[PDB]
Amino acid sequence: CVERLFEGFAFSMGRLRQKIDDDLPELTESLVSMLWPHYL
Amino acid sequence: SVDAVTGSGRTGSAEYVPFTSFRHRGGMLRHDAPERYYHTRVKRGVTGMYDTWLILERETLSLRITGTNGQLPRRALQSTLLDRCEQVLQAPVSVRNLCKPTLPVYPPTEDRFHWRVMSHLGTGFLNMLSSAEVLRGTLALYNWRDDELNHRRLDAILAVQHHRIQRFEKGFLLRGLDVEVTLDGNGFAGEGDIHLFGEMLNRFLALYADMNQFNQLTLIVQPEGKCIRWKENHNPRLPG
Amino acid sequence: ERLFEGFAFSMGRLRQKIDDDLPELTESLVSMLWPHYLRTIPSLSVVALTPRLSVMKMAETVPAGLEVTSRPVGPGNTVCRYRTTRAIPLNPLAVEKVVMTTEPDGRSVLKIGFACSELADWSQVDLHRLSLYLAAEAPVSSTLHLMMTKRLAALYLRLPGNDERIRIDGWFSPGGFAEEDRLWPKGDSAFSGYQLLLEYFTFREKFMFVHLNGLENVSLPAGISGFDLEVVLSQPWPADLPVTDDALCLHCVPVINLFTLEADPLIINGLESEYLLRPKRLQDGYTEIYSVDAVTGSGRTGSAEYVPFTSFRHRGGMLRHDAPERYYHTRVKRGVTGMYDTWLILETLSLRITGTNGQLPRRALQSTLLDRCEQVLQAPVSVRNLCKPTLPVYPPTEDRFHWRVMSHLGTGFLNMLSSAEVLRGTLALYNWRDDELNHRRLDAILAVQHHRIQRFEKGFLLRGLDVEVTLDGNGFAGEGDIHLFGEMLNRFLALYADMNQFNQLTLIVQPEGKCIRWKENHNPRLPG
Amino acid sequence: LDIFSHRLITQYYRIWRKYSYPATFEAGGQDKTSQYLLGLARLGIPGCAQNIATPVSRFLALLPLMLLPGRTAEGLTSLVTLLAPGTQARVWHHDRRRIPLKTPLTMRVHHPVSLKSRPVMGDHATDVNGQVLLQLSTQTGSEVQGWLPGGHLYSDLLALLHVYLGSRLDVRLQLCVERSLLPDARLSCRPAAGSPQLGRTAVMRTQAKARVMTISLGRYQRVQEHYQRKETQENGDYRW
Repeated sequence: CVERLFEGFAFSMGRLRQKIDDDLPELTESLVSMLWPHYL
Repeated sequence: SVDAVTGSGRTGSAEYVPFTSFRHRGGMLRHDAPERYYHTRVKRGVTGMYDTWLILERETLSLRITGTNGQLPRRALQSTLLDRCEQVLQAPVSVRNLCKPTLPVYPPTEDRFHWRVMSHLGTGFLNMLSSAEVLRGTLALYNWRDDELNHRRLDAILAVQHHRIQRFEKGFLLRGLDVEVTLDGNGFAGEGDIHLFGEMLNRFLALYADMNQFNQLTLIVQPEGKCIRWKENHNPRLPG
Repeated sequence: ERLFEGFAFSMGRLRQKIDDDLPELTESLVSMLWPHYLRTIPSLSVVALTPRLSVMKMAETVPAGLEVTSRPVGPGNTVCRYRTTRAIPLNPLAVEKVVMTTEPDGRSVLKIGFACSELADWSQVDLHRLSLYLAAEAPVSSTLHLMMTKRLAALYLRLPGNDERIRIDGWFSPGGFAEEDRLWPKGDSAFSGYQLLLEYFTFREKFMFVHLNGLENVSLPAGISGFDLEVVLSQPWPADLPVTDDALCLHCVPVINLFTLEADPLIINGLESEYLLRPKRLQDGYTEIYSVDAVTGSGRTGSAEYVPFTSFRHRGGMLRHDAPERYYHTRVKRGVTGMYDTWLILETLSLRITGTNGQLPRRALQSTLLDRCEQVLQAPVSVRNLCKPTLPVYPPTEDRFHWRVMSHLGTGFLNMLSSAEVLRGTLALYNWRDDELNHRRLDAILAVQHHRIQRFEKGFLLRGLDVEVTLDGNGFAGEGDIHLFGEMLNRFLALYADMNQFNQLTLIVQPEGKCIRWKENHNPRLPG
Repeated sequence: LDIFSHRLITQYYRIWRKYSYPATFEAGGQDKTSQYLLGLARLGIPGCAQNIATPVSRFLALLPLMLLPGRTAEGLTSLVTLLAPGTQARVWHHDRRRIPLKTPLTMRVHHPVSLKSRPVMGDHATDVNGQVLLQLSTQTGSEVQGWLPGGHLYSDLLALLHVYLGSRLDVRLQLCVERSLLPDARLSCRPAAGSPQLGRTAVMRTQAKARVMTISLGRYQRVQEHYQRKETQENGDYRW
């Protein structure tokens, strides 16, 4: 039972981790734009 | 772009300000200053257009928005003629297109260029005149047309050097900077291009250089040894 | 219970990545500003390699990189592999004795006895700059350093026949600031104004090497065995001090635990992003990749030579046009065992990779002695460890360290460096090993003030900035540490010298109110 | 297992917030991302804020300027405009100041002065490379009072110059406004921040005789060049 719960959990953890690496470019470009307004 | 955002509710006019221009009460923390703001975010939509998202019950907002045109045909833009100029003035005025229109220019992208992000961030720690390598690299970041000709122009920069200048004016001793750049004249369409390039560079230096410093530009044409010198100062000075 | 452990374990990891807040971007930028802030510092020490003196006719140069392995250390009985960072011109002489005494004139004198080989050929012996290491506790050697180096009044060479009063033209100078060693593979950056600071706070021992210059002008009679030189200094050497024959050593050099890993053939079956690099015998659990030196393979176009991406990025030029020349790049990250994994970003490639030793028991290493030096030299040099070996020092990776580091670099940074709080805060960025001594010294900064300097030269008004720092001498090993610190701090401060203003360092020793200063730091450079 | 779902949801929202800058502004340099920007502005070392004594977050509005190696007039104009939009400003270079001499110019036999030093008479020398002039002009009494000594705009401008120019250059400040916006000089048994100063603002009442009046505001200078040299006891003396 716990093995099944683990796999479900690991899937969710995968998605959360993937999101961290997915929205990173957004903040990255935002920062650059803040410094150099013509950038985007 | 969004030029203005003003709404209306039970509190009267809702005076929102743009986020990036840091808000007075928000950043300055003083009285008689607003705490309402907005920011704009853009995403690429299915048609390649930018979808504008506004980052702010039943409050009503009046949005003043300037627009442009989207994905118009490549050929059409190069064959577009102009219509009559609105006759606001008493005299009739006809129009003439003096050149084929320049199509919209987008910032360079290959794989989003983490290298571009890094190039800009790195640039922030460098003096543009520290070397030819830096000068070429940094200037290249503005060549959004991907024009091989513009590349050859920049690639003609062989060396950058500078010296301190000791000069007099109106009986006073002033400091300045001698900026000397060696160019490969084969990268330009003769003096016409070399001069205009230099004129731009001279102007740029004026906007880059520090205060209480005059700047002159010397361009050397390596194939001949001759040079073009810019010795002028348009800044208000010596008020007393 | 197991479900609980699993859940909590993984949730922790996720939370940590979030809290770290953007190393992903920051580190990549920092590495191109600070060429050495994305690396660990390998363990190191100072080892004496002493040749048989009895029979040695000519001097020999010990090649840089000569390896001295250690005895078995820790479980698995692995060893360390240390190699010299300098070439050493071994001469046929040795230190016989060290005697501290005093003249009737009130001048303190240090008498140092030496002996020469039975067959020493003085036309071959390199008596130009004799490199002597001060092998004694800091509370005493720090004093000794200045007493010999800066306070020297006279030098005499005592020859057989009671010819003790032979005045010698020469002087002592520090070698810790030499460009030739650098202690790291960094001959391109040469940012001495910064590197010296890490060295001061970490492996300080490198600064306890003092050269005696001018022996090339000293003619001596042929002979065998003992002779003496006398160092006469302009002080009452502090009464409370130990002296010993082992205090001074000639034939020694700093060595670092770095060695070559096997250049295994790296092959790929597609452009699957980045590739994992790993050496053979990784199973020992100690070996670790330090850095990749070169990448060249063999493809359908012949030698598959690659160019370190950084050679383009360091310049910051038209990367758009430089990158097509088969660049390569590497990244590192700790694995689940805490050891670093190395990734390659780009057919067989030959990867030349330097490694080191990672995780290990600290007491086991500290108590480990060195084994025999590879027998390359004609003389069977003996191996003597002159200082308990260090353990690996890792950079801080916490809070906003990396951003503090970037802020530090700007030329304009100098403008905020006007108070003790800021000065301590910035110096702290180099204290990668937080021991008691460094904290006591760092906290000795009591006050920082700025004063303006105005002078006219050739009718022009020249501006400069006087940076005065008040120190608590109790945080220092007397004058020794104060002056070494000061000299280093000056060299550092000079980094912020500018075309439009010069800097000057002044230090105050608060326990006495003693003021000492350095000359102006001039550098006609653009205001980076 | 409710906690499993709860915790995962919580982390999701934290992750979302992580990359939304506006959300984390929190009316000051409190978030890591705000501090990151200040780091790039060369204000990332703790303890430096205490040497400014202002809402440091204000400088974020000037961030693009602080990425440049020099400090142009464009910057000073921005500072004034930001604090009190409407106020105009102009900058002159090579503002002249008189410098006292350490020694007078005299004639000697053993150690005479060479003309290579470009000597001047012994009382004062000129300096046209140490100062710039920043002239302000307003269109309302409110702004004027703010700019006058003791006012909040006067204080804020100096607070910003402290960092933006630092020790590079000194700035002379003056204000050009109609006489009708100035107070009538009056005595008081007790001084005050808003009290008129003898040599700057103390304009006498006119007997019902508006023209533009130029008044002084003050001068920006960080290092006072006072005397605490304590000659020397010892020095760096390595022969190398």
